Amino acid sequence: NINYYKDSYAASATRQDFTQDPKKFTQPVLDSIRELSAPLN
Amino acid sequence: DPVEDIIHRAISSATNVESAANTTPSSHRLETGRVPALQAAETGATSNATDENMIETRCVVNRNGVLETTINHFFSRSGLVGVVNLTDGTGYATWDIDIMGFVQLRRKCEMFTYMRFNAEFTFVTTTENGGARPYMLQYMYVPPGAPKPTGRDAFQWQTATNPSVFVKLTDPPAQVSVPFMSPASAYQWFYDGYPTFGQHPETSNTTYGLCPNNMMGTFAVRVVSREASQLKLQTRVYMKLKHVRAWVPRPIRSQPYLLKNFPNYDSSKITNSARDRSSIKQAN
Amino acid sequence: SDRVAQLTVGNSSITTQEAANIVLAYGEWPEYCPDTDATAVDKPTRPDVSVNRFYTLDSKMWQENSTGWYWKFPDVLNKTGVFGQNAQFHYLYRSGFCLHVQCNASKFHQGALLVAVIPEFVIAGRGSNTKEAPHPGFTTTFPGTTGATFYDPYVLDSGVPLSQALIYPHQWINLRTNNCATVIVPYINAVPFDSAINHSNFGLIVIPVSPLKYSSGATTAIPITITIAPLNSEFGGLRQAVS
Amino acid sequence: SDRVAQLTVGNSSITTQEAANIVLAYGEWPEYCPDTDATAVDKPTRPDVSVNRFYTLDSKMWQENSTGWYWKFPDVLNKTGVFGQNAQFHYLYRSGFCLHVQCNASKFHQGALLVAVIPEFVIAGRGSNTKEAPHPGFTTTFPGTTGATFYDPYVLDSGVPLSQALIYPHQWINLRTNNCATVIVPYINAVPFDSAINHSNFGLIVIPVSPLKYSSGATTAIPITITIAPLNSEFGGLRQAVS
Ligand SMILES: CCCCCCCCCCCCC/C=C/[C@H](O)[C@H](N)CO
Repeated sequence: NINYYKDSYAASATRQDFTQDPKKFTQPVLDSIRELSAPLN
Repeated sequence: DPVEDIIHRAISSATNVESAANTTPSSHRLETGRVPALQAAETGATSNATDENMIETRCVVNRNGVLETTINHFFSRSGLVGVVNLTDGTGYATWDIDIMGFVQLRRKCEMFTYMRFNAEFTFVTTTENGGARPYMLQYMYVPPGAPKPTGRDAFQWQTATNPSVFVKLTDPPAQVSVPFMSPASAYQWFYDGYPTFGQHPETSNTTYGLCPNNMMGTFAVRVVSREASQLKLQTRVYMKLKHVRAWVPRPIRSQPYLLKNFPNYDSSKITNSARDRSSIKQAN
Repeated sequence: SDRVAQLTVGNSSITTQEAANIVLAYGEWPEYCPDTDATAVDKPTRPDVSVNRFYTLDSKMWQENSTGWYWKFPDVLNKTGVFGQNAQFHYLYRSGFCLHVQCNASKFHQGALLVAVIPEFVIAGRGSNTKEAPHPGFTTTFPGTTGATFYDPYVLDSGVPLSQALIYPHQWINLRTNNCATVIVPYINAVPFDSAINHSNFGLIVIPVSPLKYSSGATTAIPITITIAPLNSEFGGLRQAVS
Repeated sequence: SDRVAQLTVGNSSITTQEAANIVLAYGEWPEYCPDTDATAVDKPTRPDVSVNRFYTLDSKMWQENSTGWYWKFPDVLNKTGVFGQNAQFHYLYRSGFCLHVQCNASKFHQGALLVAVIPEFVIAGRGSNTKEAPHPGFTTTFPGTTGATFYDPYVLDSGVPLSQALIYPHQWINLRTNNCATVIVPYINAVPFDSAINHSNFGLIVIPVSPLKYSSGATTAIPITITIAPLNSEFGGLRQAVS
């Protein structure tokens, strides 16, 4: 968490991201489907 | 009172996930109407059948790490992007900064369409027999539009405005940081378009796919001396992607590579993605 | 209540009775450019009825030995309608789309299509040269309303395999389940506005994975029609016409 | 919401999309033996995953002139899996079952099966002797996994007519309506525990009442598979192996 320059891009790697959001790639549909039901009815 | 019709969200939700997912215990299902095994792949969605609804599972408190798989820890590993050959006795050498020429780091970067990163270059300069001779070098950075040097002792090496690095061969290798220098808001590796207007030809249009938002300049190198010393050099440039953001994933390359700027392949020799076996009805 | 749908945009409407679902590309809706992301200093035009409507292209006959097809968007609509006239008088361009591929077949036919949307779909050349080198013609890269057939659909004509091409927004047209695929796509580009003549953003692709088979006596002519529609389209930089 | 079902027991699961309903035999669920009805003084073993799962038997081809079939339970599972090893090391035995008979056919086929469950199904001999007398062989009474075809399905090979055999727990497999029959059976015996080698409790029976008919050109091979599963099984009296 240290930097010796005033330029913010000369620093090391920043804090960890820890998030992911897979619902935009796995299930990108309008009618949200459940698990325990038939997807086509 | 006036004309009325002049008066007249998303789906995904990100969660901070630390470790891998757990498993809750299950039981047996003996009932009709509720089925988790039947899917429909035509809806464009993936299957959502979890393993608690297929079999009977136990309670597992999972403590595995999902840290090294992020896009920062995946790209912050410096690899070779260019080799500059300098034979002294024109006296200098240039290198158009294009990292699409070496294939270890190219294929990692072709997973995505748009990337926004900072870089961290490193220049490992040796002789042709191994290195370590006490001569002094100069590495200029020539932005697009700046005059490239035209001689071993020309006036463009005065370097009053653009950056430069003086380092000997016997020092540790020089290392700088480079910001996001594109005029757009992301480096795009695939540009389906033409740079200029006009009538585009049918035979050989060498401008299809040229993205001028990625051309970042020229890297020049000489030996800081008056009389021409006689020693052959090679530099090796190592780029480390840091502070990196990526958009719009795409499939990974499966065909062998051909040109730097163009995604060519040969159609007469298309390599299959899966190596062959004897028949379909046996596994080994 | 899920197989029946109607899509009214502008003065046009599409009904369907054997649909599957509707896919939003990457979970987002097409919208106008906000003020915190705009870089031009002129006021844009927003026609909003005359350019946001379902344009129906021509039909592609699907046969036994079809190797597949691709269009470029917004290349196919630069010469049709008032969208084709606003995209020539104006230098800048921004829109979304709403795609719909119709293909019906009886209860005795079989096969499957892959209808996907590929952002920045760059066509590759087909030579074993390491520099001169072969490059695709202008009617191959920017085909227009007549599309273009693939030469090598296994690698999508870009050295990139079809088996992983389900990472893009897509649906399937399985002839025993549905007859239509609908994909709604936002504006995906690295700049807020860009030209509609040089740069085509993405490319619709329909490739038959499992081939069309039918017993003798059935109807032999199975066409594939494609009906597309811009959404939230706006233009800028008025000048004279350049096609 | 009634034609679609899934049955997950153990590590195995059965899906169906054209079912009818699920029948509990005599309105009761298989359970463990209570302490007020137990007569042994040892502790029983209850594996509960390794023995409660769907075992799939072999397939029976159904033809024009089939006179029908019968298995004995738990005879068919004394040699398959860990249920077949717990039923040999242990003298005592108690379980329920969950049966499932799959038989699919197209929209141009016709016929009907009768899938019933007969407690204490005793095979009769076929002679006009009043004492010597004919008695059925051991592979006819206790057939195993390969079953046995009826000789006289009209009297169920026991002098007892089929027309009244709907008093047992049963379903129908009518090829225009469904394709599978499911019967869940508790433990029905006069003693709390009994041996699994000498005494088979009940017998599953599949008899085609209306015959299989199909027009020319259709698929001629219609198989009948049977997938059964023990439920709430427990054993007692450990000793050496007797088959
Ligand atoms: C004395 C320091 C000289 C070295 C400084 C180099 C700065 C220029 C680096 C710009 C950022 C990386 C260049 C762009 C990346 C890819 O090669 C291009 N996008 C090619 O498509």
